[PDB]
Amino acid sequence: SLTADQMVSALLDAEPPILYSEYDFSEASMMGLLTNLADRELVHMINWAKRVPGFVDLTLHDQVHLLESAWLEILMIGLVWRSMEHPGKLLFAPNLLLDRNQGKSVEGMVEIFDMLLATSSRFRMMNLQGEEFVCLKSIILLNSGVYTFTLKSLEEKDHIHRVLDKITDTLIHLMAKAGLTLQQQHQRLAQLLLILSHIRHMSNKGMEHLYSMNVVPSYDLLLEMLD
Amino acid sequence: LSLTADQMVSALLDAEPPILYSFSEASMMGLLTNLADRELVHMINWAKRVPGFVDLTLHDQVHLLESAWLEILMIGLVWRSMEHPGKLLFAPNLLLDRNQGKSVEGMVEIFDMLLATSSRFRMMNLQGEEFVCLKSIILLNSGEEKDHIHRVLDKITDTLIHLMAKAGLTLQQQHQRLAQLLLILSHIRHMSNKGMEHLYSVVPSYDLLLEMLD
Ligand SMILES: C[C@@H]1CCN(CCOc2ccc([C@@H]3c4ccc(O)cc4CC4(CC4)N3C(=O)c3ccccc3)cc2)C1
Ligand SMILES: C[C@@H]1CCN(CCOc2ccc([C@@H]3c4ccc(O)cc4CC4(CC4)N3C(=O)c3ccccc3)cc2)C1
Repeated sequence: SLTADQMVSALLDAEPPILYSEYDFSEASMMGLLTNLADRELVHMINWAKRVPGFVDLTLHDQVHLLESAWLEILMIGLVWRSMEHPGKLLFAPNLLLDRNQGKSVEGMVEIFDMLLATSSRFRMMNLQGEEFVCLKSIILLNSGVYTFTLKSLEEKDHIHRVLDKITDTLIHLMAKAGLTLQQQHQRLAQLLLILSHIRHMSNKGMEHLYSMNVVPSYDLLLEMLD
Repeated sequence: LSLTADQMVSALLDAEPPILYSFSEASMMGLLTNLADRELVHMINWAKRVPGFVDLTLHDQVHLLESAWLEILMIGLVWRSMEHPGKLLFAPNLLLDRNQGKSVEGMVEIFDMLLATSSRFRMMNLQGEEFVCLKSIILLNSGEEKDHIHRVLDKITDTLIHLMAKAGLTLQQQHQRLAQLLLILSHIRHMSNKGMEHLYSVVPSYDLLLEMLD
């Protein structure tokens, strides 16, 4: 029942803070820093999820399943957003800004590194606004695991698509409030959602890369933070 | 790119590839691998008729096909299997259900993902005009050159909106259904990645795709 501006305001206030890395740089300790960073970010990510409108209306089981499917996607689009204003670099933390040459120590790391840089350049070429970013991240949370889940499950898939419908209206309204014609509204909406296909592709490579090095957050852990 | 929305639909509808034709578990993957191998030629023939595709360089043409070939095979399978609930219609003489995929490690996980996609198509009542547009977007989005690809992608988006507006939908329903269609592409890319992993437990070579394009 939230208006478009009420949906934007709720998503902007639910935004998690930018976390930092340990202060006191070696390429040998890089992965320990990034693993520790992602671990701390996940706790704030679950707090943000529980404040995306309509997310806590679902059962905890489906809340867990949605985060199981989208947690790496959400970390990646967050990284890409933080790195948007720093070409050729990924801003994992304000005190942890890495270029492509430092991502060569691990085999297969640079392939995902270049993919993350390309998405960051894509966001840059579009002048993606923060209000559109929080909408795209909310879509990732609800859509990534809605096709891989009884009448209870049918009722909740219907609710997820209802919430996704409001986020779509919110994006359209944001593009209308900004002065875009109708053709530019539908075209930019399509442009944004098509990027989500590549973020999923990046997430699938990240998962594969992490398995070649306790990779996933467990069901009981995701449930413990959610509950 | 100068075509109208109605001319865009007609071009894609006539470019649709034909339905190819194809008992033990070991012979099952034999038939599936053989079927996909024969379908790739007709998929490339379909790609050449997607408006704006042949304006790309041959190098970029191949790269787009390398990137999208498994997604296009899957979304065409989901479209064929749409009115066969719980089953996957690989070929008219090759209709498989869930049980026939349990004998292979990691097959039922993907079989279920394809069936969930076909179930999503039924709930939305996807039309053939929308299907050929979703297939065209997969080809151009999966992989001067980037500017032209984005112009054709924006062209297919205009054609989709035109189809929904012609069907009497309000604008709210128009951009809602557009969003629902494009969010399925994320899951299709997911299935393609999971399918690639399962198949490697494959990829058409550059030279092979180039030969098929003349
Ligand atoms: C159960 C816990 C929860 C997951 N933990 C297990 C570790 O998973 C992780 C998850 C993420 C990252 C890291 C990281 C950190 C923060 C961020 O905002 C974003 C990212 C992004 C990224 C995946 C791309 N990453 C990379 O390093 C990396 C970048 C380029 C190419 C190769 C890799 C590290 C480890 C255990
Ligand atoms: C260069 C050549 C080009 C590809 N070749 C290498 C073989 O890759 C392939 C590609 C496709 C399939 C098959 C197939 C056939 C026709 C179709 O329309 C669709 C599909 C779909 C699919 C990938 C999902 N598949 C399945 O069986 C299968 C279904 C459920 C769960 C697990 C698997 C077989 C093998 C080499």
